[PDB]
Amino acid sequence: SWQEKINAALDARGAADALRRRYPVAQGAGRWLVADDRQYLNFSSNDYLGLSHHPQIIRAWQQGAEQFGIGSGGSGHVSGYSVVHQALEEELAEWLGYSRALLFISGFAANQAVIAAMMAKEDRIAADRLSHASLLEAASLSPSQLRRFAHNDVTHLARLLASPCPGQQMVVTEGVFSMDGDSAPLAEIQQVTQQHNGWLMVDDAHGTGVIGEQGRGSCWLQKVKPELLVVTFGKGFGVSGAAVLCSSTVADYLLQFARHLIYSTSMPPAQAQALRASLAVIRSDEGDARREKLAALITRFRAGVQDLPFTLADSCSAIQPLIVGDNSRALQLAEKLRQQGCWVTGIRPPTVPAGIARLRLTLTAAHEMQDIDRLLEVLHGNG
Ligand SMILES: Cc1ncc(COP(=O)(O)O)c(CN[C@@H](C)C(=O)CCCCCC(=O)O)c1O
Ligand SMILES: [Mg+2]
Repeated sequence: SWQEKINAALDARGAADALRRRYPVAQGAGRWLVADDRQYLNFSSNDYLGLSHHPQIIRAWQQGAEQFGIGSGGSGHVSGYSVVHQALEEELAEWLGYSRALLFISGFAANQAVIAAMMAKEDRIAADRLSHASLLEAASLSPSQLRRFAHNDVTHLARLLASPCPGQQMVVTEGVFSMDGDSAPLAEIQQVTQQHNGWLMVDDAHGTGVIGEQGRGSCWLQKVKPELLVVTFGKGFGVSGAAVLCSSTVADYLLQFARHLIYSTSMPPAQAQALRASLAVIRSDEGDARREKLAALITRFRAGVQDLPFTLADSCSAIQPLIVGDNSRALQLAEKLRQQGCWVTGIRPPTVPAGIARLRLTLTAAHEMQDIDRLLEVLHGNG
């Protein structure tokens, strides 16, 4: 019965210490975390360039409310398509070298709407095995067939694309992977994708704004233009939302068939003004300064881990993992760090694969070398 169904499931999660509870925070983004009116250095957020508290971004969010009120009033297919929404999309499309952009309320929504609109039961989705849960979930629910290729294995991907297919195939991967921080062999991936008349879909949540010239992300940097690029704004951009970069025809296609775009309220125009300002910083000289400082900090942290008995879970991005060599995967070293002012976190399956529960540390440009020195200090010891 319903409650038995509920209760059992909850019981199974308990049994693996797979149980998640939220902790309420006063501040969760950027240099500092504030919890229980207790300040910690924050190594758990996704605010990679420290824009969540940029004065200009804050101001565009406030002024926009002054100008546009809050709610958009409806769907972009009725009276909810603001000129500010339009401008943001044009600016995004201009920035990344695409003909069109389409705003979504979230990255999760964008990925699922694309995969749902475009894939049919005859089709195939070849996705990296560590692709984000919104992609895999959706490809899973899709009536299309889903095949995963081993992480970054272009050989394997080739084998899956080569397999006789009744319909079309979509390759999907990430620019900067969620949990490991590594990148995908994009030029190599796109060439086998192309060889099989595939289309490539790249999710650059974790690279967008943070690498490449003008922070244009993983695809620009690597000289690849996937037919679909998803960019999401709740990380480096410091806000919320997402967009789908694509051609004019695919764009038109997505406007007809992507329910999340048709049957969902558009974002408040003021949120969109905030995103445009964020884009401005990211493409600005301040944008470069922030990217370079983040790189400086990564270097610093990474060199520091050399004198340490841990996993330098080879990452050049703001994401620096640490697999679990023991931890009521839930916590420690995690707590030790926490008690010492370094707010860190334990990431466990199903989010992570296997005996792979971990410390997913993230650096940001809001941090300072003395913050990193401390996290180094505390991983090393001191008290
Ligand atoms: C690669 C990637 N793509 C898309 C999205 C979704 O975009 P959105 O945030 O705008 O909807 C994210 C989210 N990454 C973050 C938000 C997570 O997936 C958090 C996972 C936390 C796991 C917690 C646990 O395992 O206990 C992302 O990591
Ligand atoms: Mg994620």
